[PDB]
Amino acid sequence: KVTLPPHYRYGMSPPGSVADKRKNPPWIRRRPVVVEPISDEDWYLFCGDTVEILEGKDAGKQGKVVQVIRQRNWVVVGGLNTHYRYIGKTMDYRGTMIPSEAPLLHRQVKLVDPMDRKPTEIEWRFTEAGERVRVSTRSGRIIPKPEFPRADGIVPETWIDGPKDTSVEDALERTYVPCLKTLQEEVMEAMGIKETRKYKKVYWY
Amino acid sequence: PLHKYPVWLWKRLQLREGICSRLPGHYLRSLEEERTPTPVHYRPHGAKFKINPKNGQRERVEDVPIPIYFPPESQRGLWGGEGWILGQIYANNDKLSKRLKKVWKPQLFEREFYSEILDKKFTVTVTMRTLDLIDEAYGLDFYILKTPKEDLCSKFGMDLKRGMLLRLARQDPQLHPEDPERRAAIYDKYKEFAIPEEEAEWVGLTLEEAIEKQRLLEEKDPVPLFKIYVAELIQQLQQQALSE
Amino acid sequence: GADRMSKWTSKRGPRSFRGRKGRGAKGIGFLTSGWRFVQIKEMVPEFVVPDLTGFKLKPYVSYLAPESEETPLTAAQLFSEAVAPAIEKDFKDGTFDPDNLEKYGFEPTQEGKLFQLYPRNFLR
Amino acid sequence: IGIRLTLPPPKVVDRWNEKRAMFGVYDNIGILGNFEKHPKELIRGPIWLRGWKGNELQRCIRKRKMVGSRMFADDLHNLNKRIRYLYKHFNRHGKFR
Amino acid sequence: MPSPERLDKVVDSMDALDKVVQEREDALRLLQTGQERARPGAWRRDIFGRIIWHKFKQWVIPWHLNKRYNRKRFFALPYVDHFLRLEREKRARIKARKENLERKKAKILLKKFPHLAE
Amino acid sequence: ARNVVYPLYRLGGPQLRVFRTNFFIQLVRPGVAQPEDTVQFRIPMEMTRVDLRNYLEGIYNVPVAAVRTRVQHGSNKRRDHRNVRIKKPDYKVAYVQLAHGQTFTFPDLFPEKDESPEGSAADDLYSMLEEERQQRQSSDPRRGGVPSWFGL
Amino acid sequence: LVIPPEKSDRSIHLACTAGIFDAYVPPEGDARISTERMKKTMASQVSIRRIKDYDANFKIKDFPEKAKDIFIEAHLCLNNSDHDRLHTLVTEHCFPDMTWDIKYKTVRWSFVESLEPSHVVQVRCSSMMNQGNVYGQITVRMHTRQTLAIYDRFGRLMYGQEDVPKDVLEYVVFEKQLTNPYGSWRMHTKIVPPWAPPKQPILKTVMIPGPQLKPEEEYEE
RNA sequence: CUCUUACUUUUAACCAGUGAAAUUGACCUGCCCGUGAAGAGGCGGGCAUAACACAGCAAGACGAGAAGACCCUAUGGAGCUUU
RNA sequence: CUCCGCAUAAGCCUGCGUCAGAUUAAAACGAACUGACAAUUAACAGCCCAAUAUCUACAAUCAACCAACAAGUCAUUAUUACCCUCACUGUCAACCCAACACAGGCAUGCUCAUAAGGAAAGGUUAAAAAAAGUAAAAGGAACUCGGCAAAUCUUACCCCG
RNA sequence: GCUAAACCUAGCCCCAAACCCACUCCACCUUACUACCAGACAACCUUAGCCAAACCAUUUACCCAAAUAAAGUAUAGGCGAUAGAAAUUGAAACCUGGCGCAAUAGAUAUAGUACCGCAAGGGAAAGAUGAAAAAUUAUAACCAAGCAUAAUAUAGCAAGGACUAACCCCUAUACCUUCUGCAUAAUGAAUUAACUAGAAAUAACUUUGCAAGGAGAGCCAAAGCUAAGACCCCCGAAACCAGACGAGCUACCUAAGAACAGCUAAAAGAGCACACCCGUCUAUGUAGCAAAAUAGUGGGAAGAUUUAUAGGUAGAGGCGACAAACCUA
Ligand code: MET
Ligand SMILES: [K+]
Ligand SMILES: [K+]
Ligand SMILES: [K+]
Ligand SMILES: [K+]
Ligand SMILES: [K+]
Ligand SMILES: [K+]
Ligand SMILES: [K+]
Ligand SMILES: [K+]
Ligand SMILES: [K+]
Ligand SMILES: [K+]
Ligand SMILES: [K+]
Ligand SMILES: [Mg+2]
Ligand SMILES: [Mg+2]
Ligand SMILES: [Mg+2]
Ligand SMILES: [Mg+2]
Ligand SMILES: [Mg+2]
Ligand SMILES: [Mg+2]
Ligand SMILES: [Mg+2]
Ligand SMILES: [Mg+2]
Ligand SMILES: [Mg+2]
Ligand SMILES: [Mg+2]
Ligand SMILES: [Mg+2]
Ligand SMILES: [Mg+2]
Ligand SMILES: [Mg+2]
Ligand SMILES: [Mg+2]
Ligand SMILES: [Mg+2]
Ligand SMILES: [Mg+2]
Ligand SMILES: [Mg+2]
Ligand SMILES: [Mg+2]
Ligand SMILES: [Mg+2]
Ligand SMILES: [Mg+2]
Ligand SMILES: [Mg+2]
Ligand SMILES: [Mg+2]
Ligand SMILES: [Mg+2]
Ligand SMILES: [Mg+2]
Ligand SMILES: [Mg+2]
Ligand SMILES: [Mg+2]
Ligand SMILES: [Mg+2]
Ligand SMILES: [Mg+2]
Ligand SMILES: [Mg+2]
Ligand SMILES: [Mg+2]
Ligand SMILES: [Mg+2]
Ligand SMILES: [Mg+2]
Ligand SMILES: [Mg+2]
Ligand SMILES: [Mg+2]
Ligand SMILES: [Mg+2]
Ligand SMILES: [Mg+2]
Ligand SMILES: [Mg+2]
Ligand SMILES: [Mg+2]
Ligand SMILES: [Mg+2]
Ligand SMILES: [Mg+2]
Ligand SMILES: [Mg+2]
Ligand SMILES: [Mg+2]
Ligand SMILES: [Mg+2]
Ligand SMILES: [Mg+2]
Ligand SMILES: [Mg+2]
Ligand SMILES: [Mg+2]
Ligand SMILES: [Mg+2]
Ligand SMILES: [Mg+2]
Ligand SMILES: [Mg+2]
Ligand SMILES: [Mg+2]
Ligand SMILES: [Mg+2]
Ligand SMILES: [Mg+2]
Ligand SMILES: [Mg+2]
Ligand SMILES: [Mg+2]
Ligand SMILES: [Mg+2]
Ligand SMILES: [Mg+2]
Ligand SMILES: [Mg+2]
Ligand SMILES: [Mg+2]
Ligand SMILES: [Mg+2]
Ligand SMILES: [Mg+2]
Ligand SMILES: [Mg+2]
Ligand SMILES: [Mg+2]
Ligand SMILES: [Mg+2]
Ligand SMILES: [Mg+2]
Ligand SMILES: [Mg+2]
Ligand SMILES: [Mg+2]
Ligand SMILES: [Mg+2]
Ligand SMILES: [Mg+2]
Ligand SMILES: [Mg+2]
Ligand SMILES: [Mg+2]
Repeated sequence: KVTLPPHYRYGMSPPGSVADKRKNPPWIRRRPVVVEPISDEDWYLFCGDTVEILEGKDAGKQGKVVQVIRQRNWVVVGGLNTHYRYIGKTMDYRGTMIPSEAPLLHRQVKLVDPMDRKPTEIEWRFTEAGERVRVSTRSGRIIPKPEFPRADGIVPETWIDGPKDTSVEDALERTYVPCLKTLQEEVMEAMGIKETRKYKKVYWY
Repeated sequence: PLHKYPVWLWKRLQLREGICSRLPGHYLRSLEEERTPTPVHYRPHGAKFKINPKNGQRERVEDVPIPIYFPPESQRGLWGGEGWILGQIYANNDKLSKRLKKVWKPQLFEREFYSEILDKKFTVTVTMRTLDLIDEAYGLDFYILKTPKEDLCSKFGMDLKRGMLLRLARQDPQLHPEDPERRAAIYDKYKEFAIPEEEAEWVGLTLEEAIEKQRLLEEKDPVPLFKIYVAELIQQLQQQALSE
Repeated sequence: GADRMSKWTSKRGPRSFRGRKGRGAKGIGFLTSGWRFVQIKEMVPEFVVPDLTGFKLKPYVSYLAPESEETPLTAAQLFSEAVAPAIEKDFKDGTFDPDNLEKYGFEPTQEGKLFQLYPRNFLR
Repeated sequence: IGIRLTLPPPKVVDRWNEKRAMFGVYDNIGILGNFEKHPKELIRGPIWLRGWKGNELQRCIRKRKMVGSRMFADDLHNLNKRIRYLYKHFNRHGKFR
Repeated sequence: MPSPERLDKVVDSMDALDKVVQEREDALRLLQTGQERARPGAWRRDIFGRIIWHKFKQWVIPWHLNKRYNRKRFFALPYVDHFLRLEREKRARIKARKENLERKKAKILLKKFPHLAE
Repeated sequence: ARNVVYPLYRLGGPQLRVFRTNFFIQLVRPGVAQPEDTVQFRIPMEMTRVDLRNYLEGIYNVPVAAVRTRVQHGSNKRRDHRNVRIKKPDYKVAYVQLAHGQTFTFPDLFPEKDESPEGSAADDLYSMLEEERQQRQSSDPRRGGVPSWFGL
Repeated sequence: LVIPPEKSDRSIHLACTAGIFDAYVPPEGDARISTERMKKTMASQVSIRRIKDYDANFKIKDFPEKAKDIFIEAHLCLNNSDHDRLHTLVTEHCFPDMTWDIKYKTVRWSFVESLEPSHVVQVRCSSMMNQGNVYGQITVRMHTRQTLAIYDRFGRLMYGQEDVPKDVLEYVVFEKQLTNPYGSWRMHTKIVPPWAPPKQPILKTVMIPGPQLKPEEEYEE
């Protein structure tokens, strides 16, 4: 969609939002943030993962990751590493103070072992079936990928087809019989359109 | 920065890529060869060493060709290697006088020449030098075949060479169709210049003409995938029967 | 003083310039003497709209649909699904010759066809 | 104005990295190696400056002679003008004759 | 707009419909003709010396009789050779800057993260 | 159709037909007073008034009596931060008059009654902001700015 | 600022409620002491059981002593403006009330004595799984002597006296996030009875302006 | 013109709004005589002298403006004419 | 006051329409500034024409008398071919060329003093100097290089062309 | 106290290495970015000149494909300035580096964009919080000129000696440049910040090495030879030449258009007189409304008139009822 500037600074607010536009106007040119390069296969933190904070005020505490920002190697843990800010402030009302999480680098959190709730290092390994999963280094235990709600806000289980939603049986029905005819030719036969005039040859150059 | 190859080598690199790669080897070697033209507007020394009159010492001497300008109209005639001389002169042959621009133009004549191999007469614009070269070669047909490309200095002359070479290569019967004895006599006269027909077709062609000729030879309609897939299907079925 | 950067459209220039420039719409006829326009019926495109009565396909698909791998259609797949069964049936029977390739659906020349694959002479 | 109000970040220099620790090694390759290789063969850089020194005019002349054909058209034009200006400056201008 | 994501789904559905239909026509065109493109075209060198893919247009008279078509120049004269070199050298400078800058970034990156030696 | 090469027509040739048209039109509310039978559309530039007549009748089965079209010039006066003109795209406006005496009025696509859901909302964040504002009272002038949190 | 950007998976994590689930109205004349009773006790017991589910090692009897320590330490943080420690002792609903009006003022608060031991008057919990979180509120009756002396921005005495303690009878409401493993009991708000005696008058005199009337308008009785 | 006068408008001056330009080594920037690179606010001998606005004037600041167009110089140019 | 004005051509290209903006207009809270939304709808105008051969001495001026020279803007026929229909584009404005929201430049039609279009004075005071006008006793070029200017409105002559 | 100040990145420079680059659909040589009609038009052709010779007129280095050496030798040349070989000789060659720049620097570049010109063409300026802005009552402060807090008291290059004391007393003709000589009423400079100007051979000297030998083939040598150190600026013309771009202004011309009321005479390169064209005289204006105008007064106004549109003639030229006019102020 939006073609971001070459050195756009990603933040907590998603790009293209109202807050982001005010913080990052089209004419802004700030110093780039040096981000350690991590490959997609090397990345091992996902939404819903339980990690332990290593540095900060909440060192040693465990929480659930609610958002991951790959452009900054950021993980957001709900209710941890939080500072307090006023929200909904007006001229007459001072506002409401709420805890606000601060982003944490991937090196500032450590994934926890499901068997023993302690931080541990993990490596990407393939199982017998061939699936790629995360394996704890010290214990050799498979850490399943957490089940996080889909980004489109649609639950397949709690889904009811609407008046304009094709049913599964009709959608998956195979009515295509392969043939050496174009779409135009098949429609002419289907609708009974008859054309006897022949197309004259033309010069292409 | 710097180029990987020198600029003057860019033309030769292009001959190793693209359609020029697929040109015949014998034709490409002809372009690469650059022989020194026979001196026409300058007198060669004739010796590699000469004793300098002043110091009485043996000094190496070299022949530096005079630059020659060939007008485009020269390509429709046979000037015998002559051309316009674009140069400077000193007034009254005194180096202390003015340096003036001088152009020397050959005296052009219109003459009619008959080619025994081609059995045709051509009205070709020639100079007095061209007549002497033909006289020394004992005929126009000998002159065209004997004279190298760098000495002909005429696209028409090279085109005449290709026509004669093709007839000799093919033993073309269109030369006097009703006189088989006379046709064989002329071919026997010029049998020393006979070359294979494959090489004769590329004689005298420019780079652009050769590329166009090569493109036409390689120009063919793509084979429909229906025919290709039929061949694979038929072959695979036969192999299946053998295993059974 | 003229704006070189602005797009050159039919709204700029004298009366002759404005009437000659168009907006990309295709012509549907020609002008005869007296500036009379003759509209050719065949040059006007015809919208081939099918009957949608009793149609079970809707603009959207229910999310309870199993995910399927994407396999783009190629010439090899089309040949196998459409032509291979016809050739294999005749091969076993022993009646197969290159002369009858037109029986299996091969078209040696696109000339004489209402819809020519190359050069294309039909709209989308 | 014109002077910074805060100290610059400290300079951390690794005096014992691989480049500084092994600097000067093999500089006596000719003396201690039966003169098979001259020490000037260790110099890495422009092809027209390996084992050779000169003023600006001599460098411009040498570079044009060695890699002039490989230079870009704009770069070559500036080099040709530089030689012309340096020729006039050195051979015609100055305090001493 | 109520539920703006509905428009995106429809556009994707129609774009997929164009893709599926085009694949069937492209596959059929290869089988019957072998041509990779429905519209005829050829490689030409324009008046500026650049190699371009000239798409053929439909006409009612042959090309040699076309007054407007034959006013175009599909050949480059010798004076265009120098500008091709200058444009080629311009691209060389741009690519050289891009490659050299990437090496600068990597060296800066190692200073920030010295553990990336491996 | 747009962005396609129309097949060339020679006298006595076949009818030109389009099977999957890519012309997309949007019904727009007129900005000025119009007759009851007049319907306004925004159509692509490549779309002629002849196509729109066949477009509406062929697809929507709407009887059409007359079509008039015009080209609207989008504004090119805006300047970004670089002082570079921003061009609002030009669009073609088409006016369609219904055939058999039919009248069309643009409907109200955002009724106020439907925009108010009777069902209550249970948003924790929205409720917290509303509850705290009402629960907290304004400063008493007789207190003279003294904090009221302390019970002493 | 009211609502974050729409269609975001991340949501604001609240650490406390905005108000009291069921306000405890103290009986009239309770200060003089210094069927329905069973129903209130039974309702309190049910909420205590749910609290004991999340925290098995929890005792109601030990809470008033624990609540007293939290109350004293929370107010002592105002003397030195130790906002870092205050957040761990009071909820986010209580923090603006305590600190907004004393940002540019000096507060000298002290604890002298406890006239009567603290009694837990009500223990209640919110509706289960409001947004995946369950909160428990405990109201503690405190009748202690305190000393307050507030100074304005220029160090001049503004309210109270530094050496004269006075009796204070207030009902402090505490709150804890049961679902949060790291949650703890923190002060939430205070309940001011309608029958509570008025506070001591301030030192300075205040003028309350009348309506500002436009020339077209006229004053009315 | 002798020989000027009266009135009106604009400008003007004051009040309110907006707000240029050439210029400017630093200036705490007087008069007379003498002196001096030969015509002094700045030097010598005298005289005068609380501070600071506003409106006029054009004797001076060799006033501002344009590296004098006149003159000469340059082995500096150019146009034109010619035995 | 009315120098105009309305319209077309040319040029320009959304540049005083609505709403939300208190950003400015050489002052000023309306808007010519910002964002968003609207708009100019063809009959007028532009965009034209099968071939080959052939034809075309006699102006215009109220075109009739009359008198001209500088000697002039307007025309077909024969044969063959041809059954078809109303598309496309311009349409807004207080506008263009002059660095300007310039006392300048700017084609034609109509109105010939107006039915259309506009405001010389921010308020005050009523000094000099300066600018633009009106009036003047008696004299009437005594001014000055010169009747310049103003007023009045005229006679004779010379030089050069 | 304001105004401001401060920053470290964006990127860039020079090398190495390696031989780059074109097309989703649609449109694009006609008035480019324009679906659809009779072409036959087609490329080649010595650079000059500034400049040096203290003028200038012959002449005056310009990569031509192996580093070095032969050698600045043979040779050429108003035998002047200066130009300058060859035979022969014959080496090394591992991309990913920096005693390179850090927002007036480094590319012009955030960009060939804004803007300027009819066109060719010319060509900018700038940014700066933090881990987090889903922490914005945040990230303290101090620093140029300019001001404000805070106008001024006889007298004088504004200072010095001083003094109880700012002044009063005494002493003192700014600076640079240029000159026989400048306070000079000679030059330059309002002021602040940043930027802005000495590049090298020949010998010689000094300090090491080795020594009738020196030097890592060539060269020098009757104490020499090898190596190092150490000496040679900046801005400015009027011009000249080559190749492009310009007749939308103006000069003249071509094709086809338009305008000229009323009166006199009725014949008119005729008279009076609007529109219109021109610009005689005077005043105003002179950074103006205007890089040539306003007001009045004037010349012409059926003609060698005025004027709209398109086209033509281009700098060694055009064009010119010759004013050395005019050819985009
Ligand atoms: C003498 O006359 C001299 N002032 C020159 C006058 S004309 C410039
Ligand atoms: K010198
Ligand atoms: K009077
Ligand atoms: K004066
Ligand atoms: K406009
Ligand atoms: K000076
Ligand atoms: K001087
Ligand atoms: K003097
Ligand atoms: K002087
Ligand atoms: K002077
Ligand atoms: K003006
Ligand atoms: K022209
Ligand atoms: Mg422009
Ligand atoms: Mg670039
Ligand atoms: Mg229209
Ligand atoms: Mg005044
Ligand atoms: Mg100034
Ligand atoms: Mg100045
Ligand atoms: Mg004083
Ligand atoms: Mg004084
Ligand atoms: Mg004196
Ligand atoms: Mg004195
Ligand atoms: Mg004064
Ligand atoms: Mg002066
Ligand atoms: Mg004077
Ligand atoms: Mg001078
Ligand atoms: Mg003179
Ligand atoms: Mg002189
Ligand atoms: Mg001299
Ligand atoms: Mg000269
Ligand atoms: Mg008008
Ligand atoms: Mg118009
Ligand atoms: Mg707007
Ligand atoms: Mg329109
Ligand atoms: Mg019409
Ligand atoms: Mg109109
Ligand atoms: Mg102007
Ligand atoms: Mg005007
Ligand atoms: Mg009116
Ligand atoms: Mg006034
Ligand atoms: Mg006066
Ligand atoms: Mg007067
Ligand atoms: Mg009078
Ligand atoms: Mg009188
Ligand atoms: Mg008289
Ligand atoms: Mg007199
Ligand atoms: Mg007199
Ligand atoms: Mg007069
Ligand atoms: Mg006389
Ligand atoms: Mg005369
Ligand atoms: Mg293009
Ligand atoms: Mg000279
Ligand atoms: Mg001279
Ligand atoms: Mg000699
Ligand atoms: Mg000499
Ligand atoms: Mg820069
Ligand atoms: Mg760049
Ligand atoms: Mg200061
Ligand atoms: Mg004194
Ligand atoms: Mg003194
Ligand atoms: Mg002197
Ligand atoms: Mg002196
Ligand atoms: Mg002075
Ligand atoms: Mg001076
Ligand atoms: Mg001087
Ligand atoms: Mg200055
Ligand atoms: Mg030096
Ligand atoms: Mg030196
Ligand atoms: Mg200068
Ligand atoms: Mg010359
Ligand atoms: Mg020239
Ligand atoms: Mg013209
Ligand atoms: Mg004419
Ligand atoms: Mg008349
Ligand atoms: Mg007349
Ligand atoms: Mg005019
Ligand atoms: Mg005239
Ligand atoms: Mg007259
Ligand atoms: Mg021309
Ligand atoms: Mg004339
Ligand atoms: Mg004359
Ligand atoms: Mg003269």
